Amino acid sequence: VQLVESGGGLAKPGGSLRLSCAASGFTFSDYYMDWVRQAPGKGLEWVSRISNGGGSTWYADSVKGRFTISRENAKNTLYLQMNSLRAEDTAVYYCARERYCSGGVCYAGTKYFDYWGQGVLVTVS
Amino acid sequence: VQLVESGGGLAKPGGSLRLSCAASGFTFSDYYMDWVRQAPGKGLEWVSRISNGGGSTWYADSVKGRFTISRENAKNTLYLQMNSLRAEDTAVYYCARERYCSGGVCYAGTKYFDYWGQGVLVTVSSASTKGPSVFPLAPSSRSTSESTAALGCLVKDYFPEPVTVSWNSGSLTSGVHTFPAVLQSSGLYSLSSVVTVPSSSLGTQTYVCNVNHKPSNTKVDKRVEI
Amino acid sequence: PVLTQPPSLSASPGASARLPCTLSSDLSVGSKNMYWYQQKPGSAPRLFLYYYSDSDKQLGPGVPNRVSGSKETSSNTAFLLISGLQPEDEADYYCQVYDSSANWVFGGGTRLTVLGQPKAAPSVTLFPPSSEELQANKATLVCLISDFYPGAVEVAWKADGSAVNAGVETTKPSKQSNNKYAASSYLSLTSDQWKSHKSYSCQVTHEGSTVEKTVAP
Amino acid sequence: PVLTQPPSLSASPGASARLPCTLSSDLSVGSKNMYWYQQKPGSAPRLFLYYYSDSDKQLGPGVPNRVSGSKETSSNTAFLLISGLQPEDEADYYCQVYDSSANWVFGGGTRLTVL
Amino acid sequence: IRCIGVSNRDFVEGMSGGTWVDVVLEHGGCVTVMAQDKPTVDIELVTTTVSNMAEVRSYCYEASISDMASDSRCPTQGEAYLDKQSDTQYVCKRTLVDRGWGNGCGLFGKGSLVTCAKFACSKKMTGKSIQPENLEYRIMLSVHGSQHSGMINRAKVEITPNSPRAEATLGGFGSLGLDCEPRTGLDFSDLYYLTMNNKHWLVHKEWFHDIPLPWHAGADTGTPHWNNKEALVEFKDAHAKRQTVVVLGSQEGAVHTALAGALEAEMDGAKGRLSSGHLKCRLKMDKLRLKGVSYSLCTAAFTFTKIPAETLHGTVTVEVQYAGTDGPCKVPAQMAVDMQTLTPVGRLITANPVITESTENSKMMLELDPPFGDSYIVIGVGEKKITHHWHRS
Amino acid sequence: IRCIGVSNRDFVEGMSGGTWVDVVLEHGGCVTVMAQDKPTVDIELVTTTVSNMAEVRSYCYEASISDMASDSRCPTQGEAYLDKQSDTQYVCKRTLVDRGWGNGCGLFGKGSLVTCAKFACSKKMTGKSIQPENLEYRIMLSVHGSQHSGMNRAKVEITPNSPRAEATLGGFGSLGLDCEPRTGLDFSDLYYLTMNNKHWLVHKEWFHDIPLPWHAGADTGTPHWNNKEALVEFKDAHAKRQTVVVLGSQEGAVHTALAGALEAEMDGAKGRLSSGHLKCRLKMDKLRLKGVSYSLCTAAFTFTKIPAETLHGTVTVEVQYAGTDGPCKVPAQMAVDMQTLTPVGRLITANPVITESTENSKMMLELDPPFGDSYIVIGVGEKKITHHWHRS
Repeated sequence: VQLVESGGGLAKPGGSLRLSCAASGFTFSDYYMDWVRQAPGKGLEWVSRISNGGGSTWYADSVKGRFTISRENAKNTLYLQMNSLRAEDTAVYYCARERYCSGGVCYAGTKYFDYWGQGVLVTVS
Repeated sequence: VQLVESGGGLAKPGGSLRLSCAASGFTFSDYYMDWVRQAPGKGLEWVSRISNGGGSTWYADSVKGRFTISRENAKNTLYLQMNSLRAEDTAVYYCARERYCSGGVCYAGTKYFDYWGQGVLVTVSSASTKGPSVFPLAPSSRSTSESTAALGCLVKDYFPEPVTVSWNSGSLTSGVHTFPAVLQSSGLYSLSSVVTVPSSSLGTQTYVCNVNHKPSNTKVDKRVEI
Repeated sequence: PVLTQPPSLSASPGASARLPCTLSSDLSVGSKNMYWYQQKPGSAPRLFLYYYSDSDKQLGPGVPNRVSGSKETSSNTAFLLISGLQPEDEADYYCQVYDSSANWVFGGGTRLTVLGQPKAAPSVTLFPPSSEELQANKATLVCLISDFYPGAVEVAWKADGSAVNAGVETTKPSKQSNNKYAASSYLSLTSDQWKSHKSYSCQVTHEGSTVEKTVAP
Repeated sequence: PVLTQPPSLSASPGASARLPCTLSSDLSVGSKNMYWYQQKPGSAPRLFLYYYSDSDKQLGPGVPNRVSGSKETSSNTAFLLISGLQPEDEADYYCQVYDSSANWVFGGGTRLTVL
Repeated sequence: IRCIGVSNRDFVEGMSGGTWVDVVLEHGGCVTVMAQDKPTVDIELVTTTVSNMAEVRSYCYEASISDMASDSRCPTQGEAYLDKQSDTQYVCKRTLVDRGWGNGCGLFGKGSLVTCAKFACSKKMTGKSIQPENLEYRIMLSVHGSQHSGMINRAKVEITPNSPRAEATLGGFGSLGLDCEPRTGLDFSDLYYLTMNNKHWLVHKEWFHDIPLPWHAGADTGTPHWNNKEALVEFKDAHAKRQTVVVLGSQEGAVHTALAGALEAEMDGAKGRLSSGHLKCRLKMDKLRLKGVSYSLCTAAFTFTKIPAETLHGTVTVEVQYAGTDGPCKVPAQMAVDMQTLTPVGRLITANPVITESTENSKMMLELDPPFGDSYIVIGVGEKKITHHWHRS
Repeated sequence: IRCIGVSNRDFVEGMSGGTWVDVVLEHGGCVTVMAQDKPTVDIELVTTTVSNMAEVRSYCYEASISDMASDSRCPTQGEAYLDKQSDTQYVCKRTLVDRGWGNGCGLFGKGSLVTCAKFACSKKMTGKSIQPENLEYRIMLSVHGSQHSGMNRAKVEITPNSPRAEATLGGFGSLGLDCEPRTGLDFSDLYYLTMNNKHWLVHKEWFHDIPLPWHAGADTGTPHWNNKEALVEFKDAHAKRQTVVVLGSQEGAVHTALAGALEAEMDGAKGRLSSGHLKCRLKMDKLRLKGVSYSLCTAAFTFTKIPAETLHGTVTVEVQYAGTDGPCKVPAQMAVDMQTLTPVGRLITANPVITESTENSKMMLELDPPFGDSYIVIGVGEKKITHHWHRS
C-alpha cells in the first residue's frame, strides 16, 4: 500500500503541468481520491476530489476551468492536469486517499484522508 | 338490616315444622340465603341453600328428601319446611345471608355469610310436653343487714327448652341472673332466676317474675314475698 | 373435603393467637377463599375475616385492626391471627370454605382461651323450699353458683353432716357474659324428708377450697 | 463555510492543553465529523483523530491514548483534547470537516509548541 | 406581516364603504384582508384547543398475569371449580383432559380441568369526547408597513363558540372586530380524542367502538374492571392438572398500524391542541384608521437590499434601504409599461408604504401585485430613483 | 408400566421365536409389546429435540431513537446534507419544504430538508434453520410386575446417524432397537422462530416478508439493520426541523400474525418438537422373563384398589399379599362363572409375581377380560378373592 507522485518542477505563468500519483497494492478502482496543495509555510487548501470510477469530480473554487483531475483505474495512477498555471499555485502537492466507503454509507460515515502521498513541489514563475 | 326466625318448637319423630326467616333492611330478592344448624354444644353444619329467585336449591346429604327450602320474596320471608324429623335434627337453626354479587361474578368472588339470624331451637323427641311449676325464692329473714338482698324464682319440671324469664314486666334488668337449666334424670328440665335487690327496697318495691314457656303455652306471674 | 381445627387453643394475653385450619388432601389453601366466623356464648356467629391473600382480605363488621390471616402452603393450612390479645376475644372461631360439590364445609371450631385471667372464687346462695311448694308436699333446694374462674366446681349436699347422694342434680359450668362461669345444683326432696333434719347445706368446691351455705326448716 | 483555529499556542508538560476550532454559523458543530491530522516539518500528514461524539470516535494508526475529543455547541466550536503534554508535540494539527457545498475545509492550523 | 410565505393564502377583496369582509380561516392557511381606506391585515388561525374532555372508554394494550392456579376433577366427579372463577379480575378456561391411575384417579377417562389467572393492565389507551362548547380559538393579526427581519403593532384574540365576538387594539391603527362561527369540531357527534403512550390522535367514533382489546367503559373507579380480557390471554397445553397461561404482549404497534392515516394532535399539558380549523368570520373594520396620511413623500434615494422575490401567488415582495433623515415619509411605489410618464398599472398589496425611522439608513419592505407580461418596479421620486424589471407568467 | 392410562395405545403381539416386532412410536402415544415367553414391555417416545440451529435472519420489533438532527437549504441551493446521512446506524428521510423570506431565504419555493436519527434495537426476534440430521429422539421403556406408579426400567437415545440402541432391563436382559423406516413430519421449509421467550415453527416465505427492520447475519460487532424506516416515522416538516418518532412495540402485532402456527417449546438450546413417528424393529431374543422357578403364593390376597377398566377394555387390579412366603408367583386368572376355574381371558402382565419377602407388599397386574360377564379370581383354593366383571 504505497503512494508516490511524479511530475513536479518549474513552469512560468500560462504554462501547463501534468502531475501523476501512482498507487499500488489496493483496488484503485474502489476509492475516492483527493489532491490537496500547500504553499511554503502557508495553510492547507483542498484542490480536487475524484470518485472511484471518475464519473463525477469536484474542484476548489480557485482552480476550476484550468485544473482537471482524472483517473485510469487500469494503471492505478492518479492524474492532475494543471492548465493555465498562475503564480499562487506555488505549492507542494500531495495525493490523499479517501477512506473506504463500500456502498456510500461506511461503517461510521467517516470518509477522511487516511493515507497521503509523499509530496511534490510545484514552483510557478 | 336484621333477620329473625319463627316457628321453633317441639316435634315428634315423623312430624313436621315450618321454620320462617323474616328479613328487613335490604332488598331480600337480591340475595342467596342459607340455613345453618348447630346441635347444643357442637359445631356448625350447613343445611340448605337457595337462590334469590328460588329456582336453584342445594341440600346437605343428611337432609335430602326431608327438608324443603323455599322463599317468597313478596312477604320478605325465607322458609324451611322440615318433614319427617329424626332425633338427630335437634339443633338451633340460623338463617344466613350470603354476600351479594352483581350477576354471577363479584369483586374478589367473595360469598361469605353476611348476617345471621337469632336462631330457633328445634327439639324432636317422643316425649310429651310438661309445663313448669313456678315457685318464689324468698330472701333470708335479714333484709338491711348486709350490702343487698337476693330473691328469685324456681321454674320446675318442664320438658322442652326454652323458658324465658324477665322481672317486673321487663322494667327491671340490673342485677338479674337467670341460670342455665339443669337436665334432671327424669328427662325434665328445671330453671332458676334470681335478682339482687337493694337491701332496704324490700318494703316499697314489690317483685314479680314473669315466666313464659311457649311449647306448653304457660304464662305465669308468681310474685316473690317473704 | 374436611376442615380440621384444634378443639381448644390457649394463647397468652397481649400476645398473638395463631388459630389454624388445615384443609383436606383434595383442596389447596393457595386458591381458597377462607371465611372466618366468631361465635360468643348464647349468640349467633358473625363474619370475622375473609382471607385469600395479604393483598386480598376483608375484616368483618366491627372487627378490630389487630386481626389478620395467613396461609402456609407447605402444610395446606390457613391461619387466623389475632394480635393484641384481649380477654374479650374468648369465643369459638369456625373456618368455612365453599366447594361446588360439598357446597359448604365448616371446621370443627376452635375455642380460644386467653390465659392470664385472675382466679375468682364462686359466690353461693342456698335457697330453702317455698311454701306453695311445701303445700304440694314437695321441697327442692336451690344452690346457685356464680362468678367463678376457672370453670370447674364440685357441689356436695349435706344433711346433718352426712353426705346426701340421692335426688341431687347438678349442671356443668357455662360462661357468663363477663368471662367468668356460673352453675347451679338442686336437691329434690319430699316434704317429709324435709322437716326431718335440723339443716341441709350446699357445699361448693373450686380449685380445692370450699364454702358451705346452710338452710333449715 | 469557514472554520478558524488560532495561529498557535504553546503548552508545557505537567499541564493540559485544549486545541479549539471555531466553526462558522452556517454549520452546527454538534452534527459534524471532526478530522484532525498531524504534520511535522518536511513530512506529510497522517490521520491523528476522528471525533463526532464521545461514543462515536476512532484514532489514527500509531497514536497513543493521551488524545480525545470535546465539542460544545454553546460556542459552535470543536476541541482537540491534547492532555499530558510533552515537548515531542512538534506538529501542525489541522482541523477538517466536510460539506456538500465547500467540499473540504481546513483550519488556519495550529503549531503545537512546547515551553 | 405573517402570511407572506404561506402556501395556502387567500386574497379577499372587501367592499368600498360598509365594513364588510367575510373570511374563512383554516389551520396552515391565512388571508390578506384589503380594505379601501384601511391598512391591509393578515388574519390566521394558529391554535385550536379543547379543554376538559370527558372520558368514554379505555382500552388495555399491555397486560400482566399474576397468581394462577388450576383445579382438576376425576371422571364422573363433575366440573372443576376454583373460588376465583367468581372473581371479576380473573380469566379462566375450563377443559377436558385424560385422567387415569397414573395421574391420580380411580377411573380411566375424561376429567374436568379449570385454570384461572389474575388480570392486570400495565399500559392503557384512553378515548375522550370533545363537546364543541369547550373549544378555544386563538387568532393572530398583523399589519403591513414592516421590514423583512421583522417577520419574526400586531394583535391576538381568543374566540369561544358562545363568545364569538372580539376586538383587538393595534397601536395607532385603532381596532378591528371579529364575529365568528365554528362548524367542524366533531362535524357532529363523532371524532373521539385518543391518548396512547404519550401522543394523541383524533379517531373515528365507530372505529374506536370496535378495537379488539380489553376495555372498561368508565372514567376510573378504585381498581377498574376490564371487559373482554380474554382477548389478551391465551391458555394452552393442558397436561392433567396444570394449564399454562400466556399473555399476548404489547399491542401498541398494532394500533399504530391501524392509526396510519388518522389525524394527529399534540397535547401539553392536559389541554388538547388541534390541527383542524374551519371557522368562518365576519370582520368589521370601520374603526381602523390607516396610520399616517399626513406624511410627505421621501425625497432621498433608495437602493434594493434584496432581489425582489416572487411569492407562490405571483405577488412580488421588495425590500429597500433609505439613506436620509427625511423620515418618516411616504415611499413612492408603482408599476409598469412606461417610458414615463407614468401610469400606474398594477396594484399594491401594502396600503400606504411608509418609512418609519428618521435617521439614517433604515430598512422597509412592501409587496406588489404586478400585471401580466413585462412590468417595471419603480421606487423613488423623479431622478436618482431605482427601477427593476419584472415579468409575470 | 407406563402406557396404562395413555389413550393412544397399541398392543403389539409378537411371534413365538424370532425377535421381530415393528412398532410405531409417536408423541402422546405408546405401545405394549407382548411376546410369547417374554415379559410384556411398554415403549414410549417422550422427546424429539433438534439441536444446533443456525441463525438465518433477525427482525427488530422494538426500537429506540437517539441524537437526531436536521439540515435545510434554500431553493436552488442543492440538497441538504448531514455528515451522519452516510452512517449505517442512522435512519434519514429527505424531502422538500416551503421556504421564503420568513425562514431566511432570498427566494420563495421549495428547499431541501434532511433529518437523521441514530437507530438502536431494544428487542428482536430470531429465526433459525433446522437440519433433520441434528434431531434426537428420547425413548422410554418399562416392564410389568410393578406397583401403582408410572407417574427395572430403561431409557435410550437415538440419532439419525446412530439409530441403533440397546437398553439393559435388570434381570430381564436387554432389548435392541433399529429405528427408522418412516420418520419426518417436515423440514427445509420452516424456520424455527424465537420471540421474547416463546418459539414457533413458521413458513419460510411468511418469514421472508415480515415488514420490520432486519439484519441477515448471526452477529457482528454492532449489527446493521436493513429497512429501519419500518419502525421510525418522520412527520410535520417545518422549514428547518423534522420531528422523528419511533413506532410502538410490534410484539403483539406478530403474535396475532402467528395465530394458527405450530408452537414449540425449547429446552435447552435444543428445540423441542411435538411430532414423532419413528418406526422401530426391536430385537428381544435376550429378554428372559425374570423367574419361572418361583412357586405359587400360598397366603391370601386383598384388593387395594377397585379394579378399573381402561380406555381399551383392559382391567387393572392392585392386590396386597400378607405373608413372608415371597417371592412367589401370583395366582391370577378369570373364570367364566364358574364351572371350575377354566381360563377364559388373557393377561396383559406376563407372569405376575410378588417381589418382596416380608411381609405385606403390594403388586399390580393388568387383565384382558372376555366380553360379557366374568370373574376376576386371585389366589388358590380358599382365602382366594373373586370379583365380578362385565365388559362393554
